[PDB]
Amino acid sequence: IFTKEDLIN
Amino acid sequence: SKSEMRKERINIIKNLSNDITQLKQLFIEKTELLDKSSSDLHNVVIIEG
Repeated sequence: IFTKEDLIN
Repeated sequence: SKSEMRKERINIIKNLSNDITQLKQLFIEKTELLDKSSSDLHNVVIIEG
């Protein structure tokens, strides 16, 4: 599912 | 005797279940921590551009 490294990028 | 023998059976089975509980808790915990590091590893990748 959704990850925090998405938000990091 | 046999009443308290059965209670101490329950106690040693409880100790064994505590050992299994240690197994489950700590190993599933560190395994999911490995999975967190895996998503750090296998799911933070740069290839394309």
